[PDB]
Amino acid sequence: NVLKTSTLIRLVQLVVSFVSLWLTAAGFLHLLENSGDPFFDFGNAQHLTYWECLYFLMVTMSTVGFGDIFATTVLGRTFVVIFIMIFIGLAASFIPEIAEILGKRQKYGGSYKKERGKRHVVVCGYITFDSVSNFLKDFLHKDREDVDVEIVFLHKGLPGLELEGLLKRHFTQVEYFWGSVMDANDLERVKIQEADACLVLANKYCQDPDQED
Amino acid sequence: TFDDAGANVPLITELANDSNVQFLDQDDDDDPDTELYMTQPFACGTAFAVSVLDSLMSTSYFNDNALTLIRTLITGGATPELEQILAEGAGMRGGYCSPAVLANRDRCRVAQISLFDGPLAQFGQGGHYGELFVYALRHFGILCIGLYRFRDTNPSSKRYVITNPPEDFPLLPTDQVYVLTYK
Ligand SMILES: [Ca+2]
Repeated sequence: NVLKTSTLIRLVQLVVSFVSLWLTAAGFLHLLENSGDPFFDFGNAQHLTYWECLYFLMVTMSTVGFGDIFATTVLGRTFVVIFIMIFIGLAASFIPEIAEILGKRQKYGGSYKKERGKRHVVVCGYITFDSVSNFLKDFLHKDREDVDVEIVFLHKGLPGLELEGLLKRHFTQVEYFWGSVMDANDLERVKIQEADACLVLANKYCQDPDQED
Repeated sequence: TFDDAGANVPLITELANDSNVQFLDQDDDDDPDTELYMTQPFACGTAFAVSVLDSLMSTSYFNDNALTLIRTLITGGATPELEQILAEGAGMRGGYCSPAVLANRDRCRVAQISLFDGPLAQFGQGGHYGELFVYALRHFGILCIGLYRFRDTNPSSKRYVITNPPEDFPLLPTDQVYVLTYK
């Protein structure tokens, strides 16, 4: 019971059921080519290594097919024809679905680190490129006093490309974290006790002002 | 504020989502890893949520009469005859009744008795639960089934439940005792 998450069991099930079957088929193809065909008194034979069979099955599973290594026993060939019909069918799930699951990780996990000299403020609620840019443009404006406050965004979603760009431009005094102020763990991630203030922004253009309040 | 109060008024809150229990109270170190029954508001009895009933399915299969014991305590005595009478669609009928039936006007209730003053006070000053149990059942026909104690001693008003404490468990003069009593 070490694999807690549904996605982790799924992946590990996908990975291991791909490493098995691949290793297994390499052994079966290696047997069929190195034995030769029984129909031809084992005279028709081809001395592959097991590693050349692993390689050959990867270049056929991927449908690349160089043909630098290729099957030559009739049984072998057959097995390749059967194997292609299986592993085109296993293009449903496997490589695309493991890439999906392995990509669904959280980019903006982790914690703020509080220096002793710096102050910070935590900003949450409605966070978007337009609201953040309107906020930053006034909060860090040149006419404002030369205070050195860091701004920590906390929001329950992935930032859009233009917001990642804005955050990159200000990365010297701005941070963003995935999470919600509804969760006491996320309040610790952003070190809210040491924060100087917390700002809650509102979606002024929401479908119902009373639900936003 | 109620000057001629506040956090001293007794409350119970029916929660719809157990994890919102965090917000009912302060000085309580909230953590969403913690299942509802361990949280301070539930231990104080100020927070109820429907999830704590979900084991009653098991208890029925394994001991039907233990659910009928629950049903008779918590309803105050809603017998199968009353839900038959209600299913007839007339609503609760009733009027002055035979002394006969009135006999059932004596049932065990759960109740709270304080050990601050009164005959049992003695056990309060240093005694141990055990003694009380015995003295009570013996002299008053009263079972003691637990304590409701102040969480803070030395200063908030919050108290917590203690189901059936050990025989050698020390009492305080501020404790309240849950009891089953016939009068
Ligand atoms: Ca709390």
